[PDB]
Amino acid sequence: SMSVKKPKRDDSKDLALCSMILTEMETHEDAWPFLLPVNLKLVPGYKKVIKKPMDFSTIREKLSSGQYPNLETFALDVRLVFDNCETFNEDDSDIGRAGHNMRKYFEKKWTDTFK
Repeated sequence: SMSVKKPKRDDSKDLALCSMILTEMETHEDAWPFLLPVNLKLVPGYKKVIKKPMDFSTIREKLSSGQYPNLETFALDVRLVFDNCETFNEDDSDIGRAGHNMRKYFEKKWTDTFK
């Protein structure tokens, strides 16, 4: 509350560390469905159904330009990529499996770097 604060957690390395995670997600062999925005002219139903499209290149641009206020807003966009994937793709598809794999990969790196 006013003039009452928990001890200050060092957040000075968060930007660098989220960049490193994002690099590791970019270079994963199952990243290909997620590297670029889904083409809303060429994929029927995407535009109407997926209200907030997100992809790794869009996260990279937001990261590089100071549009994440804190590490939690960064994680929310990463998770959004996988939540969108599950909304649109059957579990038993190459893309559906890719999304589950990448979400696992992310959540481990997140826990190991920050928890």
